[PDB]
Amino acid sequence: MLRIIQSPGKYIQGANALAAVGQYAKSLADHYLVIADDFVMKLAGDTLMGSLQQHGVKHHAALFNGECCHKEIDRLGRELKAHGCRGVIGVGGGKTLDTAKAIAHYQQLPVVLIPTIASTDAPTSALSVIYTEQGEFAEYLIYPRNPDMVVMDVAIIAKAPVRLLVAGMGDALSTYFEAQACFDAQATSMAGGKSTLAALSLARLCYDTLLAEGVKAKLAVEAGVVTEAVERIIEANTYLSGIGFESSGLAAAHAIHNGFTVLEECHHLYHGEKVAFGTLAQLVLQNSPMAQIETVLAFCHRIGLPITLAEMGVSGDAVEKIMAVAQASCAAGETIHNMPFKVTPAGVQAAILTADRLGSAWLQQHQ
Amino acid sequence: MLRIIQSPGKYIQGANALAAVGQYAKSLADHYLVIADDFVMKLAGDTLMGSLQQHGVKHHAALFNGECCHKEIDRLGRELKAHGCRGVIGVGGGKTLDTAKAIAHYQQLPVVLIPTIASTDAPTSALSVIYTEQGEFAEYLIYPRNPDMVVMDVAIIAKAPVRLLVAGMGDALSTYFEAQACFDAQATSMAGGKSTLAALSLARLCYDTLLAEGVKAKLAVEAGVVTEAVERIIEANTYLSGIGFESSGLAAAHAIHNGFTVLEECHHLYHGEKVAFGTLAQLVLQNSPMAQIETVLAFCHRIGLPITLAEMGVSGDAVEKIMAVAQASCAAGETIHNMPFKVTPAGVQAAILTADRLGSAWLQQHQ
Amino acid sequence: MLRIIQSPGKYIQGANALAAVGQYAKSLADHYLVIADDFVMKLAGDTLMGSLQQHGVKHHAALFNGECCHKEIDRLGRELKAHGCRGVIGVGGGKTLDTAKAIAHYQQLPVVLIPTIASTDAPTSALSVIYTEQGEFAEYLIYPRNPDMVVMDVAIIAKAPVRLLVAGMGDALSTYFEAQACFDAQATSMAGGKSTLAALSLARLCYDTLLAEGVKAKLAVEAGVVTEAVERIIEANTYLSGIGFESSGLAAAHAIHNGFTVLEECHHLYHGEKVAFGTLAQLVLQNSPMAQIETVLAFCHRIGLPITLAEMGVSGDAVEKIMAVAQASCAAGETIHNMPFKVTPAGVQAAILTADRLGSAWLQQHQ
Amino acid sequence: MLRIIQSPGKYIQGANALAAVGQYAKSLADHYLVIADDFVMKLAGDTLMGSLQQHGVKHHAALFNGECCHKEIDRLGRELKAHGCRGVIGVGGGKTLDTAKAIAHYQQLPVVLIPTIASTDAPTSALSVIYTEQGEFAEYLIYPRNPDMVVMDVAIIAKAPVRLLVAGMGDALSTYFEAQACFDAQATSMAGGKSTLAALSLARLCYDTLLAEGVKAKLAVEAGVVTEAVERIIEANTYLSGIGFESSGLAAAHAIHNGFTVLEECHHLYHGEKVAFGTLAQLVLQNSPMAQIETVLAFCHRIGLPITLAEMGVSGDAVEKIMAVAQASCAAGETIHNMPFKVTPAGVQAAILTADRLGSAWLQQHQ
Ligand code: NA
Ligand code: NA
Ligand code: NA
Ligand code: NA
Ligand SMILES: [Zn+2]
Ligand SMILES: [Zn+2]
Ligand SMILES: [Zn+2]
Ligand SMILES: [Zn+2]
Ligand SMILES: [Zn+2]
Ligand SMILES: [Zn+2]
Ligand SMILES: [Zn+2]
Ligand SMILES: [Zn+2]
Repeated sequence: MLRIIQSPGKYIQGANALAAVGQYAKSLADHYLVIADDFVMKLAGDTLMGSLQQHGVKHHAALFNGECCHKEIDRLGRELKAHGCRGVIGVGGGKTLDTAKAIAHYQQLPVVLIPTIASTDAPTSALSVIYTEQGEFAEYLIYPRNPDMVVMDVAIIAKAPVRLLVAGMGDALSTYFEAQACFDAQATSMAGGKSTLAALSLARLCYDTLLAEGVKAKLAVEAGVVTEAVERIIEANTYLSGIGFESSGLAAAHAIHNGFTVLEECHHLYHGEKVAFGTLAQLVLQNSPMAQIETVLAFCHRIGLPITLAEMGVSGDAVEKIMAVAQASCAAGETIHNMPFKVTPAGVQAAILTADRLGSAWLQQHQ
Repeated sequence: MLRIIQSPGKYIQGANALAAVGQYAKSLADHYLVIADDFVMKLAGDTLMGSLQQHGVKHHAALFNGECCHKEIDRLGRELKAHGCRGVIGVGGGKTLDTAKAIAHYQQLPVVLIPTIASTDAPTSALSVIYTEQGEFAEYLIYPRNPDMVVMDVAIIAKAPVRLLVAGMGDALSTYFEAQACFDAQATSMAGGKSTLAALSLARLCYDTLLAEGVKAKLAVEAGVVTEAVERIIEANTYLSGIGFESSGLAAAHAIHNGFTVLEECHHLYHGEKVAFGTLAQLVLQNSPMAQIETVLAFCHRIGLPITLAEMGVSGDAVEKIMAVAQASCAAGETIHNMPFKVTPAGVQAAILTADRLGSAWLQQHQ
Repeated sequence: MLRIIQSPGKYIQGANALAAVGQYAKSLADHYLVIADDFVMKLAGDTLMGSLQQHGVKHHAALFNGECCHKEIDRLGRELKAHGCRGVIGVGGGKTLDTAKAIAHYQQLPVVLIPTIASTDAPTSALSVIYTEQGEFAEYLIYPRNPDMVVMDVAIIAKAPVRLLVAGMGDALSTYFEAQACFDAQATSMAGGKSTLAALSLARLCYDTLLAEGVKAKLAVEAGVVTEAVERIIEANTYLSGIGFESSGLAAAHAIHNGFTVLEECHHLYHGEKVAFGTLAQLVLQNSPMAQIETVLAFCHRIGLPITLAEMGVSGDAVEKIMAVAQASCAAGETIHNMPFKVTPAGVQAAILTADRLGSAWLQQHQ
Repeated sequence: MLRIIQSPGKYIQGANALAAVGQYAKSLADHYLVIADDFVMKLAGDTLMGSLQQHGVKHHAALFNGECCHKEIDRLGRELKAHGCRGVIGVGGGKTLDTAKAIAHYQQLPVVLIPTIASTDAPTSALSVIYTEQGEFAEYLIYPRNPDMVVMDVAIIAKAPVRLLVAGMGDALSTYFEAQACFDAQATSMAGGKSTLAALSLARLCYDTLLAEGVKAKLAVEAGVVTEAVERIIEANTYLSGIGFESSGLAAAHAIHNGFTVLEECHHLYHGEKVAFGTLAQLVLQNSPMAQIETVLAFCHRIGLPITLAEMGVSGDAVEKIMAVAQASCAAGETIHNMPFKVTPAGVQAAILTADRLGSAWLQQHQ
């Protein structure tokens, strides 16, 4: 009944954006804790601190210990309080960013996120995904506000391994299908209402950008460079997908992703790789026409995303393992109930096992 | 001049429908003879009797001796009379179902049919096909009413061998072409009049569902599971095709099927396999454009239906054998005279021999 | 411990041999019952009776009623006794030939067999295979002597459908592998002893002739003509294979063939088609090297013999059905115990299921 | 200067061996601690305890907590002492087996290992591989004696996912090349001397069995069954490879495997998958001829082992990451110095980067 859209205050993207972070950060605060692991500090630290200094922004670097846990969060909280910082900057990968969101939340301060990879649509969202230590989906943890600012330095991203860009396209790939399923069901998004037209359209624009630009961008990043295609994909993997999923909705593909986290065989594939397959399984679950399945199979195969259980490490008589995936995907509270029809574990198992068969037949025709 | 459509009273389909048969059967009678062979009783007996018991429906199981013959029919009639049953349930394959229709006819009682395979469109019809003992088409035997109720448990069907689903798609495949040929000829259907718009449209919907869903359903059933595609094909093979053929019309493809029953080389292929080829031959007989022939050849090849005489077991100098097929297909009273043009044995022989050549050339291009 | 080889007295082959049958038949008797069904009498009757008349051989035609049953046998016995015939001629297919062997056995008279097809290696042997009426292997029935004379008219055979020649090559294909397995096991043949060197060498010569001549012969028979390649294959399918199997030995392939007779899905494929697949399964059972499996797969695929369960009509979850095949193939008294190692139902099931997989992978590479 | 070969006392293999474990275990002790995790107890527990009971062998089950750590080892030690057990049985995967070896070592008792998968050649060896918690190779830990007995139930193994059999073939694949390199260098094995002729020949027999039987076995295990090919591969992955590597020698491939453990991108691939690629890199390092590289590439591609960095999860500008792999592979004490020539990090980096290119070119020709 209410339609709600939420968003980070400002999203900034472009080549060498890191060198301009000080103008934008200054507008929120004149003193920041900078959370980054050591690899990221060596990569990005001199440019960032340089930018901050140049705009009269004070900064204390803090070494992040790799994991997003209450201990590290409480620790970084105390450190912040002791130097008197009035803002948090997170720089690097997902665990660094999720940690910076939490620090800023508990200290009630503004946060600037600087992803150094574009492999998931997490950065813009008022969200963190908690797993167990064994790698098994635990909970969506939801903040009451979005990050203030998200800064995407495309030059940095295009030097990161192409596999991480592909995984982000895999995560982005589900956005349209989950958003349109929710929209059809009149389901409530994580923003707390029905989807706006805006959030659905951004989600569709995500899918359409991936199809137009995904191969061109992959080729550029394999060469280590930024073209306009790369700029478009980075927007698609980050802003379009991030607003689409948070303000428009999650459904079967992410629930199926969560369900796959109960199998050890997958546990090291990247989130977006698994979500791509979960999207395929969603297509079978909702009975998408063959032309649309073909389009998705050709896209995933062309950029290197998995289209069979074997490419996810799963072989043999996986009947029981996929029934376990299916039960977990259908747990109370999971997003798969946002589909515009009733879903059961047996239906999910069917969709998975069948998607595997579709992708295996597609591989045999090679194209 | 009159348009007539007839139908079973109720058609019910879905996963685990067998477990709900008691509510629906109760509405017609509170006491049933259950006709099933031993394999089917072992497969389905506990679920069915369980359902019946749970709704206060009384039941006597009777072991079916495999064949639909007057002896078995008269026998099962006497047995029914002796326990006082007020309804018949047929469960299993075609011969079991055809037997239950006859028992219910002679005893004038309501009948519930529970097909455990979806390999022909017989179940809904007021009809049985009589062969000789040598396997040669004898007659259409026509009842004055349709079965009261037809129950399709999709979970059971999806565990049956994929070859039986394919054969049902083969039988369903002819439905549109025969119905539209009859419609064009203003021919009289087995329902006794000209076709309604309804029966023709269901027949077209049959063809269109096969093209959209046939491969997807085949893949799911190869995995042993039910998806929405499987639900659609089962409806297509059963209800759409059954109403289409009975109330819209048969024409060349089924007459050609009947004609093939004079050759020993074919006699063990499934009905729908032969009907698929008979459909191809119908396309040549009525001079369908090449694009439509291509579509059908690609469909049959993609799901595993025969497109040449050699795939039907026929080789060598089959000139004389196909002339025998052609004479038999053109016998007085056969459905091939429902074509909107004059058909002769020589024309039928021509269409068969030519269809074989089309399918052999298609195989050489592989696609 | 004893080595024994047995043989028909004389085997005669060549184009238009039917027209010379009188010289050879005269040497055994001057008066024959001629057993042939009506189709065969119309095809071959005038040439045969012509030949017999021309050499002063008396003859009474008797119409064979299609089946090899004690009734028909006892009947034809009485008829023979009443005209005073001193010899039997069988002309046509396997059931006609098996009937003539029995008539000659019970009446203790000489028999001339004239096969009009070369689709099995039965004709030369002191044997008949009894099935049930449901098509299920019953028993080997063994006579105490071989037919006196076997006459192969190659012109007649080359006008018969190519599929029957292929099926005979399929039956012949097993001969070497079964003979060499028996030889290795020191197993006793149906001739009652260990194999001679002669019977084993004929069996090997069978395999080697099929590989050299099989495609060339198939091409000629597709054109309806006799070349030297066709003459060689007919000898291979008839004399080489017949002596090889009777005097050298049967083993897994024929036991597996027998086991497949418990499935309805196969029951109409020709004997040699099934035996070809049973040969493949034997290769897996005895762990033949991949190069030898490849050779056989390429031969069967090149001439049109089945290399998968699906080409034998078997699909879906055939785990239980193949366990039934395997149990039946291992029954007490079956030939599979002639293998040079211990065989169990589980091993046979394994070999079958694995052979199917080999042949399916071969089909995917097309070659 | 001394040649030394060591071995488990007895290696036993075959279908349903688990049901015969009691006769063999009884010969070493009449009372065992049985170490198995819960999944394995549910799978194998009733058969094993059944066998033990039937031969008068006493047994206390102990639940293994998944990890091979001193804590779990010391714990299981105390438990053993308290019930008075005179032997240890390990049943399941590598961590369970490595734990049972340690328990038996510290308690100085006999040990029976029952692997339920054939994915590495660890079981027969007097060895455990210690990693860090971050998954990074730590040390070879060496016991002074081999396990007393190793029991391979082939029926159990053939029901395990095919991917685990493939990974064991990947581990086995390196055995010949590392053994022959050591032999050539006159390097000292983990058994403490120069290689015997016996250990080298078993290693070669390993390679030759993989090439003859690997595809056939893979096909059988995909069907869930045991053929002779599967029996041969299980021997190859377990006994042949285990003696080959321990008593003949490790060299570049396993050192390169260890070096890859410093990258997160690989950390979840199975040991044998990584070792297969490390074998390829060894081929380039020692300049194997192209025909031998082709043979290995075709084998790995045909069974599903990785032949490029991308199939190991590594993409982009991996120059620095592969230099890190190369440094770690060349650490003091690593097995790569067993090569018959001087190896440097730069040479290893070269071999890796070049192997990737070979495998990528091979993929482009598809074959
Ligand atoms: Na998404
Ligand atoms: Na129809
Ligand atoms: Na034979
Ligand atoms: Na090894
Ligand atoms: Zn500060
Ligand atoms: Zn995601
Ligand atoms: Zn009753
Ligand atoms: Zn039909
Ligand atoms: Zn006579
Ligand atoms: Zn035979
Ligand atoms: Zn104890
Ligand atoms: Zn290893």
